[PDB]
Amino acid sequence: VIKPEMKIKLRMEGAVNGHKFVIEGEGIGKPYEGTQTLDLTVKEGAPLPFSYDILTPAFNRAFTKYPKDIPDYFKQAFPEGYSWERSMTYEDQGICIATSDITMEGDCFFYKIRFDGTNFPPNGPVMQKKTLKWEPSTEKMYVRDGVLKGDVNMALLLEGGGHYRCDFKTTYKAKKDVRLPDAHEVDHRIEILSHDKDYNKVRLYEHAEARYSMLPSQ
Repeated sequence: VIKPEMKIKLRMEGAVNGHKFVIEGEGIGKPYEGTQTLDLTVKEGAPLPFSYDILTPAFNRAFTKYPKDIPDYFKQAFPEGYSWERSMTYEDQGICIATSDITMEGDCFFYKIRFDGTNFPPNGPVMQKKTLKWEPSTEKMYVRDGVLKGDVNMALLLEGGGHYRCDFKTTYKAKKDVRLPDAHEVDHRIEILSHDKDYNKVRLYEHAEARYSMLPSQ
């Protein structure tokens, strides 16, 4: 069902500190290698007055390299698909929440995404666009309420030095029952490969692989 190469189409709509926007995207990736590339285009609300980086993790764990001995919760969820719900709490009390509904048709994934953020300090790194990128991360996956949870300590590298921290909490909901995995980790590295000056057009890339702890047990 999930082919070695899968196309992507998405639409995001939302608001951040009052500013409304719409973004559409198209791309392609290799779900079994855990890699993907997206070309994103702002359709409404341009030019964005906030850091584009807060958006990028919202732009599909189907694109994750899973080893054989770990049930792949995400690929199992198709063709029916799945959704996720995510809260993103920044250390200066900025807060974002997002939802995505992910379906499938042929060799293409379709995302419908809602994104909302508020309470960002007007002179903070987000509203002043002082973020350079996300650090690579490790997301801890664990089961609760019969669905898969994901928690990851995220950090934005800042212009002029230092980091800006955010805690992600995600709930992944498959639309049909699947084999539930044991607790494990997912390494991430997301990064903007290119963009125009106002980030109206952005090329976005993620690499993800699932694994257990690399340390042995006594």
